[PDB]
Amino acid sequence: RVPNYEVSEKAFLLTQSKVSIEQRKEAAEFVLAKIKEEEMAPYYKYLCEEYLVNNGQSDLEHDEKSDSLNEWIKFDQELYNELCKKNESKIKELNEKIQKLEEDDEGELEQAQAWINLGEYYAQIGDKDNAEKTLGKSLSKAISTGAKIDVMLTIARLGFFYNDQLYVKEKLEAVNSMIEKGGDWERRNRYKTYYGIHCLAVRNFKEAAKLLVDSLATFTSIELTSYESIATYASVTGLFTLERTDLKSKVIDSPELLSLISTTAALQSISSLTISLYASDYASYFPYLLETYANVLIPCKYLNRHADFFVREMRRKVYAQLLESYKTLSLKSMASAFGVSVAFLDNDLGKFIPNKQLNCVIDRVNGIVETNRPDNKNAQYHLLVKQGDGLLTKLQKYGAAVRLT
Amino acid sequence: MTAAVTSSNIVLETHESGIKPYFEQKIQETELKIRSKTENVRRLEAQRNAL
Amino acid sequence: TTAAPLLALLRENQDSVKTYALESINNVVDQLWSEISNELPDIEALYDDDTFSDREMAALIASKVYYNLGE
Amino acid sequence: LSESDKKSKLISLYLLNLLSQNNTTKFHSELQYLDKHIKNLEDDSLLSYPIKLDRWLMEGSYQKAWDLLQSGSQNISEFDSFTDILKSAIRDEIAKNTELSYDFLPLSNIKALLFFNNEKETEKFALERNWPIVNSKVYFNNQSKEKADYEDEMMHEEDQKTNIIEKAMDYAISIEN
Amino acid sequence: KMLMNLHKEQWQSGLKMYDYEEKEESNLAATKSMVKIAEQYSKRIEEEKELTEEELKTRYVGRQDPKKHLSETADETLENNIVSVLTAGVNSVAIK
Amino acid sequence: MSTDVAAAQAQSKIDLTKKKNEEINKKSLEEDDEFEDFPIDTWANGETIKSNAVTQTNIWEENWDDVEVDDDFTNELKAELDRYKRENQ
Amino acid sequence: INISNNLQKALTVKTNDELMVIYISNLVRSIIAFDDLIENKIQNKKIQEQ
Amino acid sequence: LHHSEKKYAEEDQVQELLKVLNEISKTTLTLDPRYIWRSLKDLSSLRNQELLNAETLCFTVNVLYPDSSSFKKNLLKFITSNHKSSVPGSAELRNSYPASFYSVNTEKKTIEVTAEINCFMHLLVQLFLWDSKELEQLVEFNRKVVIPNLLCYYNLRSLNLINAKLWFYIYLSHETLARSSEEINSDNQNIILRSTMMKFLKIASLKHDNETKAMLINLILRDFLNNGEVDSASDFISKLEYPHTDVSSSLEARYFFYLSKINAIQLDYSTANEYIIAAIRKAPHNSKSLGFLQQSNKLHCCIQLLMGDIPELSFFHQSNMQKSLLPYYHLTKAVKLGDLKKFTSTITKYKQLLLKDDTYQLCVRLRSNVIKTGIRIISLTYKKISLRDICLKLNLDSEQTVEYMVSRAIRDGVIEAKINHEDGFIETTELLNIYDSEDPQQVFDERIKFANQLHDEYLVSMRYPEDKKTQQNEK
Amino acid sequence: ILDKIFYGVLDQGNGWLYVYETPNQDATYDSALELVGQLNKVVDQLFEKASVLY
Repeated sequence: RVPNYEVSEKAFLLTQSKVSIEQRKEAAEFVLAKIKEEEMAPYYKYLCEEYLVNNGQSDLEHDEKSDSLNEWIKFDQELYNELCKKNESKIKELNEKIQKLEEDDEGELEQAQAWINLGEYYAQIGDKDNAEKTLGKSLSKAISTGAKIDVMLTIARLGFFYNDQLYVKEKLEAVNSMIEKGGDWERRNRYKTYYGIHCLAVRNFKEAAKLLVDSLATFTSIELTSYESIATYASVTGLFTLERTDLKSKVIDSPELLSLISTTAALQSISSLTISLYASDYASYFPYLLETYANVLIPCKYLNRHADFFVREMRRKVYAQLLESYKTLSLKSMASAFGVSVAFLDNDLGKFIPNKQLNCVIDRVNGIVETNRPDNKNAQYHLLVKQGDGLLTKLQKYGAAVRLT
Repeated sequence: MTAAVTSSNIVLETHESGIKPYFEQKIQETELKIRSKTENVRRLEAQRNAL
Repeated sequence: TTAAPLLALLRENQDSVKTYALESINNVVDQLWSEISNELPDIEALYDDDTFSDREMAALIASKVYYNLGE
Repeated sequence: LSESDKKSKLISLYLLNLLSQNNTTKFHSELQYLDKHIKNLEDDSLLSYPIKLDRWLMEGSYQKAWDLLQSGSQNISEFDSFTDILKSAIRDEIAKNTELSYDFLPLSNIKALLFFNNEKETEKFALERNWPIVNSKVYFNNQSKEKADYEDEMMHEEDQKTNIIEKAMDYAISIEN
Repeated sequence: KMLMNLHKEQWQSGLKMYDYEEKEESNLAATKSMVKIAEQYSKRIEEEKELTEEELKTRYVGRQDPKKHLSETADETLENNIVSVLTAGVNSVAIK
Repeated sequence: MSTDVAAAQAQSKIDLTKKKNEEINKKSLEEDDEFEDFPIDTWANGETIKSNAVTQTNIWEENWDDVEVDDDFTNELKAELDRYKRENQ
Repeated sequence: INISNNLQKALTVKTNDELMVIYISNLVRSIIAFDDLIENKIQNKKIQEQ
Repeated sequence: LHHSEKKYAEEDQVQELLKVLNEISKTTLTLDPRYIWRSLKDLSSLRNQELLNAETLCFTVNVLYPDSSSFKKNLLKFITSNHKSSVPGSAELRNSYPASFYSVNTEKKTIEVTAEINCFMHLLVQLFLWDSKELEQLVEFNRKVVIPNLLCYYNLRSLNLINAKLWFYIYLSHETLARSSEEINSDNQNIILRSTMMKFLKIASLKHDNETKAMLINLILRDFLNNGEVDSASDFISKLEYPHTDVSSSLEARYFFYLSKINAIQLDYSTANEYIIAAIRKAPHNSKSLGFLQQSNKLHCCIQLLMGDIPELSFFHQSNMQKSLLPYYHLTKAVKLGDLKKFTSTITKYKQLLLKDDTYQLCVRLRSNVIKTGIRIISLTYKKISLRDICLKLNLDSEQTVEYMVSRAIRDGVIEAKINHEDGFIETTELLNIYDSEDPQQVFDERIKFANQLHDEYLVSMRYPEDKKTQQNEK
Repeated sequence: ILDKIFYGVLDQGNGWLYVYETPNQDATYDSALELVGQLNKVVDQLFEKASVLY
């Protein structure tokens, strides 16, 4: 249960070259210790494969080379003893015990539940295939709706653990139908927090945000990352999606956020960036931005990959908000407020003009920035012809295949 | 089927073979009408049957 | 090959040069008809001339070109 | 017998001749035909000339195009009979551009652009291209609109414009048939 | 012939129109209403899993058809906007 | 790799004679081999094995961030370079 | 004219959807025709006999 | 052993024989026979290989031969002369059957219905030579025979379907040989190859058959592309006779690919778009077809860019073809950024690859597109900037240089600006609205016409299966 | 401005405040975008009944 998420966070950092040496190896000690301890040794075969030429790459099952800085990739005979030892005791016990629950005379209580028991052991050790098979048998036979959704979450979590998204994707779509059959508002909440994470992995912050505000109030952590983590995640999604006033309601005046305070390095920096956007403070916006890149995006396992997209967007957001409010500005004026030079400003501005968010021309003769606004009825017109053109493609191609038949 | 491996009296045999599909070509341009006819008559007739 | 040299040779003044050129066209009148369609008013011009003495082949070359087009 | 020095010589002249009619379509057709065997075999060593030139015309980089004529001197024989035609065309393409770009310019800046060494030769090309320089200033506010209109007047696609009324009718019959 | 003609200000009327405020209103109402039966329309084709045309209509209420109400409302607003453009576009150029 | 009965799986497609016709005929332009010819020659890029596949052929949708390869180092240097002048005024 | 296009695109789904439904009716009519074809096989032996 | 293989193979062939002979002897069934032939042929070439390579020869042995025994004996002897009851007319298992060619009838030469069958037997043979790559002499010999052999027939519609497929291999084997290695022999036969197709295309219009006609137009458009004769391809397009009446989807798909190439070299880009998109859509999306799609996708970059629309980054990103289209991705990125230096670097490194696909000639022209984009970018950002500053940024030579690029850009209207040389800056004249233009009218017309087009296509198609089930007995 | 109280833009350089009334949007277009979305779902679904055919 609880050991599965916390080990994988740390293990991902072991892969990263973006974290400091100090940090990387703080993590590397935590990993190795709790794999030997809880018998996550089947997953350790995967994980050596996953580090492999990023940092970690001297191994006794993969690539031999000395550009490894990690020793916590490398196998040990201590590790091999651990594997064998634990595996044989536990397995031996659990196979004969389970079998008897299914053997004896009762197939709606005891037989269903025993398959859960096999499933805990496969889920513990991180073998996906053999967890999917056993827990298939429980679902197939008839049981409570509540149990049906709950079992299925564990399978989904195994994808999240491996850092494979297609596997999650298959699972929660199935679960989603069964939610209204049970009529359970508790496990709709637990569904929401899972879907949050799925939307987060792929680039789609729009759904992430709707769910993440929901996950602050309610969720009880069931093989998912802390509420400190979720609170942080809600902040980041909050800025991206929502306009000034909705930023104010949902993030700043959140009873949930206010009551958890700032007790970690990543939450401390993000809460500072939300306030400065809102305050029309511009001096401290660029400093806060650099700190959130290091301390929020990078240590993530979901916004480390979206880092580039995210930092590009906020940079575009701050420039936009000032221009939306101001018909004219000077390059010198705008640049003093932000704390960058005039030259440095002009570049970043002229990069973002063709992307049509900023909507401003910039003169070099007088140094004034004029703010045009061609988005209106004209805007909605470009979108329609474009999406309609696509729809047409779909109609002809599906149509022609069938007419032939 | 027509032959043109052997010919006799200075291509008399195959002179006649050449002009027999060309006589019938007059009739084949009229058959291209009757070949779209088969499709459109059955099309509007089934249309008439639902009405 | 291309039959364009033969058409260029039509333009030259001697009758002798043009009569030879039209015969060369006939070897590949349905077999290389593409250029002849485009430069067709020259062959017709040679028919319309009454001082040209290979009128009869110019009319034939033309005839053939219109047959190949579908006309 | 597909190799001679005069082969390279003539290839260059044929191509110069295609540019000098000012139809780049006959050029690109020839260029795809030349690019196999012929171009590789003879290599570029006078082929270099008509190809770079043509390229400088797609670009609108007449500074390079005009420069090429001058380097023509070194291989001078009968490339001169095309170079004269090419100058008047190079000057023409610029004049076409200058109309839409801006509307009036001082006499010295027009001279510089159209390439003349004397102010008077600039006003002589003005009169041929039907443009009035008065008080040492050209005007396109009148002229550009005038030339486009006489040309744009045609009675074979000016009765075809596709009316608004026509478009409504056209949709209309598609729904019930 | 007397009986077939029933109007006499039919010629005037065919070149009049209403205020254009209520035309814009019909166009908005039409598009927004078709979203609301488009939602049902997706749900309908989840089903169509029951053998027999009649069984389908009785059991899953296949008669209350979303299909019928979209086609008809699209048709109505559509036919109208063909005429509207036709009338208005005639009026400006003909009169002036 | 087949799931359920083969009845459902004959009902969801029977291969077309039309497709047979399309495939072979196209192959004449594809030379002797041109299905694997390009990724054979270039050796599938000359680069580190790693473990991600979100550089090229990502699962999530392609958004343009190919423009800058890393504008985070750049923004750092810009800020710091003004920082000095400002402070020391 | 925008609205006419968007309204017309709705009608492109309607018309296309129906197509699939007919090919369903054709699909059913071949199973039915098979049962008939079996009954008619048997009928032919009677003809020979009598 | 060897005797066993022959009988086992021959039997399999008899089955296939039966199916096709029934169609032609029961009057043409047109679309139907073309479908049957392709499926049988795929099965049969694959068969040919196993159980001896005298599989083709067995079929010739137990059937009448107007001229088929002669060809089969030439082929066999070449590939080592062999005697095992393999000299045609040796084994007899026809036994007075009309099907398998009546005994009595043949002597007299009363039956002469081998012709169509002959086309088909040759047809398997051409394809087996191609898979093997023992084309060479064998292929040239078949080609020799078969030209007087079609002119010995005064063709029928069913036989035109088969000879439309013979014609596919006949063009191709010449290409194969020439593509090994330039030979003096190759040159002589090219001019020959062009002539014969032309000549036969005129006859096949009159007999009135779609397959022979469409196929020949395609082979000849491809002949034109190799020789760089754009003019001969144009007059060819202008012939107009290309039908849509019954033509296969294989022939249309190839047809549109050629069209895209032909327009782009003669400086028309507008009309090349429609076809390069059409050509992807008609082609199917299989692995055995993947190669054709790689060709189309490379072309789609040039065509689109020259017209002045940037093609999807996405389309090339999220393919499997990404490695083939790796140099081409780098073309698209260069244009996007406007960087000259980038585009020049790309085309140097990958030059050998680009030449094979014949995208390279189009790349010389794509140089022009890079430059306009670089200055396009500067105009959108910056309403007023001195042409002095424009020179620094894109690293141009003088003040005259910067003027002449911008001046041409505005003739075509792409930048859309005004240059001021006596106020010392370029000032954008961008209206940049199209909602208060008569332009939307013009867009919506296409969208509406396409939509109605499809409503008719649903209506027409729908009836034909309904009619057939009605003919058949049911309740 | 950002709180949308008077819907204007403050021109800094000429020391003027341009006051504008509420930006209008064509409500008719906005409903057109809602329709197009629904239509895209539906055609995937058409195709799903249309694969039972083959």
